[PDB]
Amino acid sequence: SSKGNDIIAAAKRMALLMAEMSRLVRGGSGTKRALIQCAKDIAKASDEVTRLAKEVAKQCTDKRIRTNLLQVCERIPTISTQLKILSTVKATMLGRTNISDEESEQATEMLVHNAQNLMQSVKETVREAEAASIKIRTDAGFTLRWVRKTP
Amino acid sequence: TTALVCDNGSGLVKAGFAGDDAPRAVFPSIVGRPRHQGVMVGMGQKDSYVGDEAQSKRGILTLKYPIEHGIITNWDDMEKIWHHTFYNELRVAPEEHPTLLTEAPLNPKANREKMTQIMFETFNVPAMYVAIQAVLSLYASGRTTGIVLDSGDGVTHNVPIYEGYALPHAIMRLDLAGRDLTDYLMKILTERGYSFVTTAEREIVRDIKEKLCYVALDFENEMATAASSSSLEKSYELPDGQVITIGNERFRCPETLFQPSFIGMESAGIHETTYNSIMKCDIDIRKDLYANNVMSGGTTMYPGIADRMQKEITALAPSTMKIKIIAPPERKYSVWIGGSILASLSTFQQMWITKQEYDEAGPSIVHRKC
Amino acid sequence: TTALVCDNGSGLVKAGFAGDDAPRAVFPSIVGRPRHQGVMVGMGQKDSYVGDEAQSKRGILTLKYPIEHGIITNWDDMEKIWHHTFYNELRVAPEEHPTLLTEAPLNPKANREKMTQIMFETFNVPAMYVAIQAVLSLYASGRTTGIVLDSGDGVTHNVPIYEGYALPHAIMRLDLAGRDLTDYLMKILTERGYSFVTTAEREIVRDIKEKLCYVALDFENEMATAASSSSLEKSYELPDGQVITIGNERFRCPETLFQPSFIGMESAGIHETTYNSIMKCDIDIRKDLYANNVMSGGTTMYPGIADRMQKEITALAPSTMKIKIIAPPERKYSVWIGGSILASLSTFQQMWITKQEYDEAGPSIVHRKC
Amino acid sequence: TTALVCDNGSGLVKAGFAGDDAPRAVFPSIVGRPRHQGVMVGMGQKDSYVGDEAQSKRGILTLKYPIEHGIITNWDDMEKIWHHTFYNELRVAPEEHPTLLTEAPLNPKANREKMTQIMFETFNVPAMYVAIQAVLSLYASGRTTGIVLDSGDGVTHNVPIYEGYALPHAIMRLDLAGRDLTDYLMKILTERGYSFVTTAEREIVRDIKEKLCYVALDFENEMATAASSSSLEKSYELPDGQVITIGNERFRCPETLFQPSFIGMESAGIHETTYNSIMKCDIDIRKDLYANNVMSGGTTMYPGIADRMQKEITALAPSTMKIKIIAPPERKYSVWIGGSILASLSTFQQMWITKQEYDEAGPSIVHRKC
Ligand SMILES: Nc1ncnc2c1ncn2[C@@H]1O[C@H](COP(=O)(O)OP(=O)(O)O)[C@@H](O)[C@H]1O
Ligand SMILES: Nc1ncnc2c1ncn2[C@@H]1O[C@H](COP(=O)(O)OP(=O)(O)O)[C@@H](O)[C@H]1O
Ligand SMILES: Nc1ncnc2c1ncn2[C@@H]1O[C@H](COP(=O)(O)OP(=O)(O)O)[C@@H](O)[C@H]1O
Ligand SMILES: [Mg+2]
Ligand SMILES: [Mg+2]
Ligand SMILES: [Mg+2]
Repeated sequence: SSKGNDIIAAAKRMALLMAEMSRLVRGGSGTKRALIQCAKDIAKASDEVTRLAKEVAKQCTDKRIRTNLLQVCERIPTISTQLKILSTVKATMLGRTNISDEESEQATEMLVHNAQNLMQSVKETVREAEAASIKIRTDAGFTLRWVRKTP
Repeated sequence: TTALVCDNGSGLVKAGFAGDDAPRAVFPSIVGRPRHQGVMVGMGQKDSYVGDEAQSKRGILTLKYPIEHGIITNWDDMEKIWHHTFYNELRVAPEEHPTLLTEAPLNPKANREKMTQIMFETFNVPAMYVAIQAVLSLYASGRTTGIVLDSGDGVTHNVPIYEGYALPHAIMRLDLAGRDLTDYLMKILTERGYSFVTTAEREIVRDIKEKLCYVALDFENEMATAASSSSLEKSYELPDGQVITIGNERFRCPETLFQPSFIGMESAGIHETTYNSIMKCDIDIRKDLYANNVMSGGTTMYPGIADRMQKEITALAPSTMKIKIIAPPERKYSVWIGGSILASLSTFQQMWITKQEYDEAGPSIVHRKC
Repeated sequence: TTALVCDNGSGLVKAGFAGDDAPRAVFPSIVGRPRHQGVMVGMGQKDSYVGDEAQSKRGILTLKYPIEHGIITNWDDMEKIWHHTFYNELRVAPEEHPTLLTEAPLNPKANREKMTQIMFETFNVPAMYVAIQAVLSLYASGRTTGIVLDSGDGVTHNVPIYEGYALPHAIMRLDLAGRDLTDYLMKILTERGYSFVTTAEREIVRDIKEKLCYVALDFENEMATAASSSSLEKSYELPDGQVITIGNERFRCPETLFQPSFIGMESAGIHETTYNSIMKCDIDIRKDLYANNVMSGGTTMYPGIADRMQKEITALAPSTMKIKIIAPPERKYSVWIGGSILASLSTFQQMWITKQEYDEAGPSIVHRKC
Repeated sequence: TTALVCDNGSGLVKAGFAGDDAPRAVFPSIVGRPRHQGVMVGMGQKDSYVGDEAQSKRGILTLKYPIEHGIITNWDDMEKIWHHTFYNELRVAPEEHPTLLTEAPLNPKANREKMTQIMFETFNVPAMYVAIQAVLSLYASGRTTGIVLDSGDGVTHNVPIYEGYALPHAIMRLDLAGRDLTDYLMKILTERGYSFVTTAEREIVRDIKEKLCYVALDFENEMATAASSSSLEKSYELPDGQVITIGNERFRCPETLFQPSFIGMESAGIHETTYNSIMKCDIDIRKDLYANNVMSGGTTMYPGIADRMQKEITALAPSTMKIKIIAPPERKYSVWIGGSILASLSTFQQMWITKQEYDEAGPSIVHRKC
């Protein structure tokens, strides 16, 4: 029951890095180099969730939970890889001279939406892992026995 | 611990805890599976979607209801819905909670025995009980006497109850409900040029049915009004941005409840099925049944359904009787609300079917107790 | 070892390694052979030039493309380009690297089968995989949902993808791209007295196309504007030293993407091909396709192509949806960038076609996996 | 005077006189308009071609069908076809002949009100009547009982009729027919390297479909036979002089009737649509519908369609019923032949909609009679 509540704190570190990234999109062109660095560690913090949500799947004995958890958690190795590579492409395109005010305006939305898609994919594997903790808890004892009330 | 009240309808699952005033989880009773090609690696690996996620991703799925007309037809897809409403929706373990299930009357007996075996041998509940849906609608009305009309997604049934005594020879059942009105509205929407053929486009016509349809007080006056005027027209916007306009199919769709010949059935309408259920009862209890006509279920939620039921039963009743139709605003959850009352009674805890009672009698114990 | 990504387009070869942000080697996909008399001893004895060697000595060569319309037509010339991009451009050995290749949809099956036989029995790669170019353009945009317009040098195709599922009945393909615009610009430059006939002078008109051509927002306004003034005129200096002056052919050359009847084709424009491919999809996913119109490939690099695409699809859309065209500045390499994302995925390493699997099934194994 | 029978199909017009055994005029239901430049004075000034002269000059024309899916979409072009089949094909005046027209079931009601107005106010016929196409296919079979399967160029519909009574709740309709198989064959011909994109090239693939295609009795055996052997190959000579060779696409094109997933549809095949239409009928008439399975229309003319329909319905039927499919050799004209039977009846002569009845009630009289 110790690696079951590890997932919530791991997925809450990503909620702080997303809210940090949502503040940097209000500023001008000076804060966009810190936006790319704020996107290259969301993709690393998401790698911690898929590292230990696999460990919960090795613990759960219910096959309808352990296979529904691995089917939803495999999106996180995909959207994280295309977030740390798309951030590398946008880190090179700022090296040009006089791009626009609008060209770099839409270039951040390709990193925000790619990170909102990663955050929406990692909250849907916490749900199927919180449902795994109900099966792990009862198979290791911890079960409230029901007794019928006497008239 | 707390008893669970699960109301497995043909169209919606209403689940929650015993004692509350509203169900906690209300989601569609569908299972969707993908029908297209998963070309992107990693994303397309989920095999089936169950609850509201089959309704939001419905553009790429094939939607299936496991319950047709009250009878569970797909037993593997039904366990997916029951596993979804325990772990993912209520987030409780089923080993620590007794579960109250419901059923319609005049169902097969293998339907009630297999859902007893699934509850005891797959989810391992401590106790269970199956109830009748029209009995529970009387608990949710402040009454012990009255004839219930319960119309949901697959079944329409009448049950007369007098002082806690049901008259099972006068119980009616008609397999015509909200799923058959959705299919009829799809057929008469082709007269304007709109074609909804997909199972995902069936969930769109069900949303047009729930917003634009009503019950006409006089059917032949409204059919002549809609031909002379254009004030009966309304507009609905599709998910892609197109706008459709229906004017005549708003009241012609729920007239199938009062004229079931519109879909090729020979049965009588729900106003005549109710009156025939009263006249099968004893003459001394008929006066207290005319004054208590409890409407329940989701298909009884059209505008004008209760003023049309009062007009048609008064024309059959002997004209010195007092007809009164009880239609509360919480009609859609009457089977759940009265099911939480029954599971909360202190008398009821001797009436559960415990798991050690199940071991000597098998699944046949549900017929001798429920 | 590191996987190789090779994007054999009709006009350019984009090669590199899996994981980087840009292709390492970008060179024209031509093979030139001499057409004159080698009178000096020792020097004129090379028989074929491949990369920028043929683009530099093009005045004495006959340039030919081994790929037209996305289909490899010369197989002895395509082995020269693959041998040049391995040993001379990337400077690697093909036996130590799995190679990712791309292909357009609705292509002949003999084209994909022969490129696995060349890769396995001439260059001896350990593994390979053939991907669809418009699926890889969706990886390079951070999306899993949207309709891609890939337009390169031979093929213009549309692919709708929703949540990682492609809808292959809604996939379009039009054989009109940047080589058919170069040939049309060569034809309408005869109205001013400029004659470009050889294959070396075709590479000069491709530079005029890449520098002076744009897409008008309304074609009938600027066709009267350019006749009223001389403000749309521009000048270009030829390699000889002469100066040409084009004023009307700047927006008339890329107009044939939107009016393909300028070159004698019955097909619809790229705005109607995008709208007809959205309307072949299911009605619930159409809203998320209108809002994600990914543009890809080098022919979509005209000034004004994305504002003309937004005007024309909005005139066909149902006026409640919002249209949005995603056109990043790295459009020319989005098939490569998404190809390096796919070959870097840990899920992808069970999807290679290994050489052990090829020896049991022959070249027909590429249809079952890719 | 003699009545006229006009069967406006989606692809072909079948016109003639009531009483005969075959239609007099059978021509394609197209309208062609030129797309090129008329450089010679006097010759190229005809602006529209209609019948067989649009099929012969199709190399310089853009061909348009005014009817898709059974619904008339172009009303200016549909009057050109009706004016062609009266004055130029039948060579009669429309004022001296009552005209029998046909329509598919579940069609829009504005389609039948407008074609009543065109007949009464543009061609000035004395009387008219619109009949259901699958009812007329039962007249032309010598029966009064049986379920019809009519499959033409846009619509595939099922109609059960028992002793002259139709069961309209069991009438099916599927928008998949011979034009949706021409488009699918064009898509799977790209796998062999053949590209037909023009609307005039669509008429060439329709001749390949009508000559080389057949229905496999077991689809998975023929897909393995064609990969091991080469005896399923056949050759076709194009109008240019080239020769194409298809071996696998001969049975994969008509399999879309039995697996509509091949073009991205969720519907069931024509064998499951027929069985579901029988089971919607009453149990006492189901035995007389299994033994009378009338096939009609041009899409039912593949070699092996009737031996495949017998195998698939027998696998769904309860195994003590006998299945018999009635497929006469004159299947392509059975809607016309039964239309000449009905218009020749002395009982029918009081069922015309006369022109004086049209002036009193307007175009809504066509629904109160037909
Ligand atoms: N406002 C409404 N008007 C008409 N029909 C409605 C309305 N709301 C729900 N329905 C119909 O009610 C049915 C489901 O009601 P419910 O009694 O919950 O079903 P079940 O008992 O089968 O779970 C559906 O067919 C739905 O279309
Ligand atoms: N700035 C530009 N404007 C217009 N056309 C361009 C531009 N840059 C490249 N092109 C055209 O793009 C084509 C090659 O684009 P690309 O997609 O890289 O090729 P491929 O056909 O190999 O996919 C050539 O026909 C070239 O003329
Ligand atoms: N021998 C054949 N085999 C297969 N398809 C055929 C054959 N003959 C005609 N067809 C198809 O039949 C269709 C027209 O059939 P028909 O019922 O006469 O047309 P409609 O009912 O639309 O007027 C065309 O799509 C044509 O391709
Ligand atoms: Mg219910
Ligand atoms: Mg390309
Ligand atoms: Mg026909």
